[PDB]
Amino acid sequence: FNMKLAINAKTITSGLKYALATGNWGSSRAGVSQVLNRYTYSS
Amino acid sequence: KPMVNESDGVTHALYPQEARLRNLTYSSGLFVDVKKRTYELKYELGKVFIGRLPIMLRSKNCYLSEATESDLYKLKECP
Amino acid sequence: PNLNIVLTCPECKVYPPKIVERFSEGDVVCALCGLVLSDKLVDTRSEWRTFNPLLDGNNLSTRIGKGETTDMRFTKELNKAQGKNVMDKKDNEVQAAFAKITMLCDAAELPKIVKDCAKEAYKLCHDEKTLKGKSMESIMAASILIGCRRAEVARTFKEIQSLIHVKTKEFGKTLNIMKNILRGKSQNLTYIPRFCSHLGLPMQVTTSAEYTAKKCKEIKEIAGKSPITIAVVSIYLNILLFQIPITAAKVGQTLQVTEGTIKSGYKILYEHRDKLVDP
Amino acid sequence: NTTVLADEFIAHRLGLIPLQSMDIEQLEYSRDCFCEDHCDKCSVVLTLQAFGE
Amino acid sequence: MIVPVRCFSCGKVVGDKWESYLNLLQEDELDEGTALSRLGLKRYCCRRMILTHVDLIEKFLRYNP
Amino acid sequence: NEVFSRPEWMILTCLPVPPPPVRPSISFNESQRGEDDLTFKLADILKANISLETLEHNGAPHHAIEEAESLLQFHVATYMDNDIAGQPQALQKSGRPVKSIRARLKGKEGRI
Amino acid sequence: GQQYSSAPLRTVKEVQFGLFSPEEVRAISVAKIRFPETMDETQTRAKIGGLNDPRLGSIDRNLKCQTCQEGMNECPGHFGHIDLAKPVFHVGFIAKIKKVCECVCMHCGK
Amino acid sequence: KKLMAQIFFGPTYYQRLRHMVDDKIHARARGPMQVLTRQPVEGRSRDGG
Amino acid sequence: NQEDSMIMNQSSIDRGLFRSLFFRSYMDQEKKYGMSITETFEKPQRTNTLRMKHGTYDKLDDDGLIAPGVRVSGEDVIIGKTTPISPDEEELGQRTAYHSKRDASTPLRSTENGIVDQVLVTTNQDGLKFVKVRVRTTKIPQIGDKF
Amino acid sequence: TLKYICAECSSKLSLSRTDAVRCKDCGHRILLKARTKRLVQFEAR
Amino acid sequence: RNGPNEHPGAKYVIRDSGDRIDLRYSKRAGDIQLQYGWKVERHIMDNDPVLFNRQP
Ligand SMILES: [Zn+2]
Ligand SMILES: [Zn+2]
Ligand SMILES: [Zn+2]
Ligand SMILES: [Zn+2]
Ligand SMILES: [Zn+2]
Ligand SMILES: [Zn+2]
Repeated sequence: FNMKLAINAKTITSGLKYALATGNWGSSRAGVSQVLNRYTYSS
Repeated sequence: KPMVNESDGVTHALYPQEARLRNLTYSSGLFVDVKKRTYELKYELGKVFIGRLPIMLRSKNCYLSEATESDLYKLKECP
Repeated sequence: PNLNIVLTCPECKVYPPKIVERFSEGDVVCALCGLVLSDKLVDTRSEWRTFNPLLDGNNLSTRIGKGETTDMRFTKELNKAQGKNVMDKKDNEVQAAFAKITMLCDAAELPKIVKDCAKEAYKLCHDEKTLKGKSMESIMAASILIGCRRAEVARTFKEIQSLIHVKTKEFGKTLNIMKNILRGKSQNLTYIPRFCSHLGLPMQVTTSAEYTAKKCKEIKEIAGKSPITIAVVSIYLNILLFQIPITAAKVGQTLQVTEGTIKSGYKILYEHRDKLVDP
Repeated sequence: NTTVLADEFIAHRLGLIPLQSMDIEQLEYSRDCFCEDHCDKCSVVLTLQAFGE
Repeated sequence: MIVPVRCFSCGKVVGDKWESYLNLLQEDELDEGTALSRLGLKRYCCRRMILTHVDLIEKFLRYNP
Repeated sequence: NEVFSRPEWMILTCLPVPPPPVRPSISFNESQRGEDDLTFKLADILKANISLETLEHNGAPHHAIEEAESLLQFHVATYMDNDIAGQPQALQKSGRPVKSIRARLKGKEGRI
Repeated sequence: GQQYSSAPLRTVKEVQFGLFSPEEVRAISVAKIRFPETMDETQTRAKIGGLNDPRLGSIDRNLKCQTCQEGMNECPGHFGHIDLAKPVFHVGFIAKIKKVCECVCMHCGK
Repeated sequence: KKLMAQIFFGPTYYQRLRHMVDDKIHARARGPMQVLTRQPVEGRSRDGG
Repeated sequence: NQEDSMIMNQSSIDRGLFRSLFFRSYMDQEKKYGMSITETFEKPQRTNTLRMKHGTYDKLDDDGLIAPGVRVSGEDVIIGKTTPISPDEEELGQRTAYHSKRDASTPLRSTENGIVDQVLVTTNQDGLKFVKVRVRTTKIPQIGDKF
Repeated sequence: TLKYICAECSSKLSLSRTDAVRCKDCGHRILLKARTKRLVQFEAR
Repeated sequence: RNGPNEHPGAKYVIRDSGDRIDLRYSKRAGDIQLQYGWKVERHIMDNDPVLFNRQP
């Protein structure tokens, strides 16, 4: 019984990092994450 | 409080600025307590990493949610 | 028959092809003589912009699943069946070791690079009557240390051994024979940063430890026979150079060496500190 | 240039710095200088030594 | 940023008025209309420029270089 | 029309294979040489050809016999229409669907 | 310009559609494609008998397209065929197949 | 001369915009074709047609 | 003026009216496949490298790079990258002399120009070195521009 | 050996090849390209 | 001779032999002797007709 094999950390970190990186949200949804728009302050 | 595992192996705090230019990810890790146990059946005979969580900037978990305006310059982050 | 084309000027025939390439308008022109040779030069760059064959080689297959216009039966048949065509390939034992090291290189955070080499070498041999089993593990243990030992990173055997129990001996041969495998299929400092990396130290003690480690090896004091020992005593004596709290009691329980060699390492280095004064 | 300004942004404004120009006719034009592109006949050369001390 | 050298339309003297402009304010507790006036800017295309400059560079200088 | 249109031929017997130009090899840095969804949909169907071959060459479990045929007849359908109603959307390695041939012609930005 | 050719030039006037006698599909096809392994397993040019073999149309402007010669800009592609152990429905016709059978006796076939 | 009618006149805040011309100009005479239909490629940065 | 156009003081332009900066940045990284394939930042040459871009390199340093502040126009190769070529593998014509290495360098946009601003060097997340170049150019208002 | 700089000490490292990505007087971790002492003629047109 | 560069110039001279020359990268050959039948890609000049559209 070893712990590090027992829990694959990537399961979460890879999940979010991806699901941020594209608004794909599962699929089942998109258009939720964008690059920020740094044109001018008000933008 | 957010950091990076560099390839060599070293780990260290990371500042939002360096994240942008190292194409890094502004995350902080997670830790939970594990109670591994046994029963034999009616009777019973540390801290664990579970992932990296990106953090909204200017949140309590971000270094900046306190930092001074002057230091923001030393942090190279527009106030 | 070689079914080739050599590109060549018809109005020069002067030489092996001395031309230039007009991508942005799609032609090759006889650089010397001025005549176009070919035309409609297709995109060779925007081609890839859209999107393990060094390992997997030539075979093809796919990852697939259930749809929106579907029911759980077709989900279930393509769950069971897309397990039925994996026995055509031993590559279950090819793919899974990947998936094994895939899980594993992750679990100890290893970068993409260590994995790929530690994958790549796993393609290299993957088997021999010489290996003949060998636990399918101590090989994979060795299958990564080689990649690490090749990814410019270096780990002790105790280390991956304290990632995977392998009893280290059949492994040690397995690694030995694995090395001699790639020998035919054709550096103790690296640890020090990560060592102090957990020790929360600053680089000077590390750097100083390097020249200490540098000086000890060259002169005499063949130093260590398992010289990660002397890598450590370097740390400790280089924090014996410092006033900062690094009790060998802390060092041993955190670098995993009984402080006896720390004393002894430092001992010959309490004698060899004299010629260990660069600053 | 250490400064925070983009170079020509300086060099731009270095354009618009009025200069003494009484004896301007005793200076002839750049184009009309056979000189090696400037000389005491055609132009004036200024330089600068600014330091953040 | 820095106090444009002379105005887009008129072109009268600004790369001097700038800090003179200021001392007026702090020291003289002095209104703008009065200020630019005793700065000698009687037209107003100029009475645009300095009135609505933004001296940003006093931000960049904060940064360590 | 017996000369051109035979109900005999309404059911696919031998498949032609459109040579590379239809389904070209996208070919980058000596390594980054990808291929089109069609490429796979041959190989898979090539595989689903040869497996169900042997299952009928060797052996006859006589219900799995049905299976690779339902399977084969499934792929060739997808290969010719990925968006089919009341079926799985047979996806690609990348998770996204397969650019089946009909999709090359579907609508705005089809060939036509 | 494209390389000369002597076949007299004409322009289409009729287009007759229709389906293949599978016989024809073989009758033309220069290739029987066999091994899903795509290109030369030794990671050189191309896998013969396989999913793009040099008997078919050729690539990289450096191949020559075994049958019809060099020019990528001239090889119009040459067809492979594959034979099917089990006959398979052609999707596009199922509605008419289901339409068909109702018109025919399933025993006579008339 | 005088202008036989009188003009509106003042300052007014103006914004500039990304859409500079030098980003919007291009012309193509036998550029590079596609891979697939050997048609002129698309894309302005790419010498599109 | 007509149809929403405008007449601009050609003079005021000369006083920086509406002028603006513009900052393109460029990206690259050298990545390996079995390390037997190894991308490498360096200066490539028409003496030993194959498939080499038509513009100039000589603004390239020996480390495959360019000092900031150097002027560049379009079609000036910015970062010198090179990729392993196997002799036996390809045989594209001219290979019989080089057998060294392939070019996959990233030039400046053929259409843009200006002054290198800011060259940095880091390893990526996963230890592979990778370089960003920032381009600066000034933008005066011209006839087309949208106001 | 080529003069590069770090964004935490601003010291002309002026190092060469085969060296760990680091700087002096601060463990800092990024470096720049340090513009050329070669002149650059100007068209200030 | 004006080359591809000054405006009233040309880029491509076509030989009747299905044969095309770029006028730059042939300046080494300099001035050629043209002939009838040969085609020439001048730049557009005045009073050519051109077709001129705004989508949609
Ligand atoms: Zn020639
Ligand atoms: Zn002169
Ligand atoms: Zn004014
Ligand atoms: Zn062909
Ligand atoms: Zn009947
Ligand atoms: Zn520093």
